[PDB]
Amino acid sequence: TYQFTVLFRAAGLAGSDVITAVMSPTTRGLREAMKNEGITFSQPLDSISIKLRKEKNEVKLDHKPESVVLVKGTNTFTLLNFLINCKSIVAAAGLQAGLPPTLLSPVAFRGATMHALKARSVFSLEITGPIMPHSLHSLTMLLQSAQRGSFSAGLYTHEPTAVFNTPIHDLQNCGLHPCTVEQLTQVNELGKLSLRHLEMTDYRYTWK
Amino acid sequence: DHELREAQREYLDFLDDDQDQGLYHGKVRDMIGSNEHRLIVNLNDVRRKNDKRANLMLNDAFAETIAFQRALKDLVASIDATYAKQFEEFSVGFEGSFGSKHVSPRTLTASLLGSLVCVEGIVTKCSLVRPKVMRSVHYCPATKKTLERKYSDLTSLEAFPSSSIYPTKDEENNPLETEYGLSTYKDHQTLSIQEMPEKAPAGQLPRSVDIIADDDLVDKCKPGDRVQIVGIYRCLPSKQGGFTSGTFRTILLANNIKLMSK
Amino acid sequence: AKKSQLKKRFREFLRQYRIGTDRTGFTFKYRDELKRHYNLGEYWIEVEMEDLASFDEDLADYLYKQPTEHLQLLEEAAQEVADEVTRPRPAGEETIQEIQVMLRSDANPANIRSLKSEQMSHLVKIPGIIIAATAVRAKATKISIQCRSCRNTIGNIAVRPGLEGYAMPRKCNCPLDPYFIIPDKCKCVDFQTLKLQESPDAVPHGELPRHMQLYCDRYLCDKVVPGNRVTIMGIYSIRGVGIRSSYIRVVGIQVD
Amino acid sequence: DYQAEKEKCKTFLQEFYKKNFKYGVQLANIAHREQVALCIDLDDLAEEDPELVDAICENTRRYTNLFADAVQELLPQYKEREVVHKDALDVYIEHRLMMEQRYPPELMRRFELYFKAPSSSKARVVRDVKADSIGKLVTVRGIVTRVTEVKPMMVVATYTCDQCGAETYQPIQSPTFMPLIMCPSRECQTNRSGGRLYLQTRGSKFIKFQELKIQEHSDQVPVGNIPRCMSVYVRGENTRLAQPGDHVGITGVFLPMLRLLSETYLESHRLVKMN
Ligand SMILES: [Zn+2]
Ligand SMILES: [Zn+2]
Repeated sequence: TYQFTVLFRAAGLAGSDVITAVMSPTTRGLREAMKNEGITFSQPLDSISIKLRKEKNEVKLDHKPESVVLVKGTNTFTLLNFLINCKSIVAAAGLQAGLPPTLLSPVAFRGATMHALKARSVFSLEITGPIMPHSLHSLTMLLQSAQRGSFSAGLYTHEPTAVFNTPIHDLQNCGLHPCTVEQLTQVNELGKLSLRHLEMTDYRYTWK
Repeated sequence: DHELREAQREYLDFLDDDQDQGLYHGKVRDMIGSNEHRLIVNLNDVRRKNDKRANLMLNDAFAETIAFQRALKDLVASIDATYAKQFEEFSVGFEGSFGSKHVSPRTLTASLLGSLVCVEGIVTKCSLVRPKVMRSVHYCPATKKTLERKYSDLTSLEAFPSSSIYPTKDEENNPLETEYGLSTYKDHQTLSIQEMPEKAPAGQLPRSVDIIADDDLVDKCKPGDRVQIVGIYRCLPSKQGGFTSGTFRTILLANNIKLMSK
Repeated sequence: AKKSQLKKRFREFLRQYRIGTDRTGFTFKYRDELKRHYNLGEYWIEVEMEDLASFDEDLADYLYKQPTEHLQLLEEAAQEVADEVTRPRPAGEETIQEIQVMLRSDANPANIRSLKSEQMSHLVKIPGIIIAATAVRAKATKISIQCRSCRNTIGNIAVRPGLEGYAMPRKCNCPLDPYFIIPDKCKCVDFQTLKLQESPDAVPHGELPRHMQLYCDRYLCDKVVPGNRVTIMGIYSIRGVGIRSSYIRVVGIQVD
Repeated sequence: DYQAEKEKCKTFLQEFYKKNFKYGVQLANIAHREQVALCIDLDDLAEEDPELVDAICENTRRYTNLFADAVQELLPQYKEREVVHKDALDVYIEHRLMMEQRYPPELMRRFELYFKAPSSSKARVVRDVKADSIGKLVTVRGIVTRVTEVKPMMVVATYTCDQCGAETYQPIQSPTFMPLIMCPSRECQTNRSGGRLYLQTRGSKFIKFQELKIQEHSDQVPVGNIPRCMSVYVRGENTRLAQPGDHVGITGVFLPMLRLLSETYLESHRLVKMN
């Protein structure tokens, strides 16, 4: 969306056992709206004036990557319906006024449009566009054989999606390489941090 | 107007702070509960969420004020239709930090005309609170018809000199009777602010500025008070016979009166 | 018309005047000053009168005797030159501001008691001492009118400078005199009135000093406070049977 | 529908429980020229129908006339013992009728109708009478500081023209008026020359008038603020009922003065000398 980003994962990915969903920049009003709809989420990271003071501790990390919200189980279905019927997904004033949120996926779906990443070699090779983890893993797998296990990579990251690495704990037909499935079915080690430099020497990985 | 429509949309989006931290959604509910028709909008929030509107309001107060008032009316009608039906038009007052518009009666030049300013001074005189006419409802006994009419003057926004006040005859010269209980009236008061005596250059007389208060802004301060008025700065054209001297006087419409000493 | 020729001559004076000798170097004096003042935010210049005489004696002689129209043409020429010198202005400042021209000269000053009635509508230079001042009011320059009945609009009307008004039209082009001034569609400038008193030595024996009303506009406001000795350069003009009040439109002040 | 309102007022007037017909007896007295001031109390209306009470409280200008007309209609059916008076107006009317054989309701009217504030209504200070109570019914209290002498005020004018015999009428519903100059009678219009009619003071209608200023109690006034005043117009039997220096509580109508910004005055309806 133009304010927040969500990531739905299947059952088994990232060490989980049920379908999950992660919303990084959540606000107090949006969370309260979620509570009044049956969603059971869990953030892992004047008397009315006194109530505002209590909310001040709650409203400190809003609009910041520390307000990540994790939804699990069958609540993802109600989350989907709520997001479809929400009134703040589409901006009503500004440059992105009326534009619906963008959907990204590694496999085809109803209404999808096949796209391609731009590759250009200068030795160096440059690839631009929305890079998803399976694309990066496949690229590394190819370059390992092509470059005889010797290359270095510089990764530029989209900051508002770095908190998705927060730990949360039969995929043969998902349409992914078995090595990629094995890699993605691990436990998230990084926290609020993303890879910035990857180096491979003599078929050994030393990430920075 | 397309620009006015865009301003109205953006202001209505700003006011409906529901799925965000519920500040100005709670404020509107509080205003409705307390039976008021003026909302004090801090423009620090507007600048934080939409800087272009904040600057445009600081430099062109008239159209932006009209758009903001209409957006507030729409939001109130959304919250409660009957309350919106009670009041013809809602008012908006501003506060916060203005920047280079924080002036005094001495530094209030003629280049600030039409700009939302915030004047600091000490009151010197206040007039009496006399009523003013906005809408009059007439009735014709012969035809059993109820007539209505709207008035305006030059000392209000959307200024227009309106004549033929209190009509007495219909189209066919039928007698007309005015129903005073059905007409709408509002208060009116005139004040004067003076530059602080401690910050006035020696020898020269202190400067002054005349302000206009209306509705709930009347009887908010007395002579001898340190105040801080916020409102639009405008000229009053003067016409004598068929001639205009060209030396118009300046007035300061007010939308928020705040004391300092308290 | 001759007005266009006069304006072109004033523009040429502004663009081509130079000071210095070829032994050291030449520097354009008024174009550089115009650029510097416009960039600084001060929209005014101080044009001497001997320089204009040296460039074109006829042009100087038409300013000492018919100051109104020639000063207006000089101000328009200054605005055009200032617009062309800083042509690529930053975003938001495309519109060109109006320039005010102030005059100065080294002539011997006159006296208040020497102002005859022949020297009406002529540039004069009178010393004195300021004894009074008024609050800075507002004076309109551009006005727009609108009919009360048919709401026809006649905008961009110009009002002459000084204590002079504008007779409003009678026919609507809707009763007689249906036009009212739109409040927000008016451009105004600063406005002040002073009182100049004859110097303490020029006063004859056994007689009280005489006075004279002054008029100040735009950047000339709030420059002199009561009790200052000044030398005033201005236009003698008029504001019993046939008696008319006379004031002095000030176009230059030299505080002593 | 104002006709329905008038019928409801008549229905209330004829039948009043107490079933002592206070209104009926008083109207009979008025028809007998035994009473002039009739004070309708709003609590009885609240006993019957509070909607009419609210409606009359919102606009006490039309319903006063409605009550007056209802009383005027009910008057003829109570004149039992004819009349025992010697009114100059009645003598003038009688002689004019005798010449006629050979009329506005206000002209043929001598009863003044006033309302009483319901017990629910509460007294208000002078400062508390804002612009939102214009045309409503209010109850102010304060100290009278000045009273003027009673003077006659023209209500309806009665002109006569020499050319014709039809007397002209000119109601006066404004503080100022211009006297008629040319006679508009159809007899003069037929002559193509309007007669120079003159007003006959004998046949005109005059009412007692009094003006007084009411101030604010010093204790109620805030220490910093100065006391404020108010002008009250008193007409009819309510005249000569107050003197300067008396604490009073006045129930009346808040109205503007016309002659967009206007002054205000109070049309008194019931004056009580509280303490
Ligand atoms: Zn017209
Ligand atoms: Zn006649």
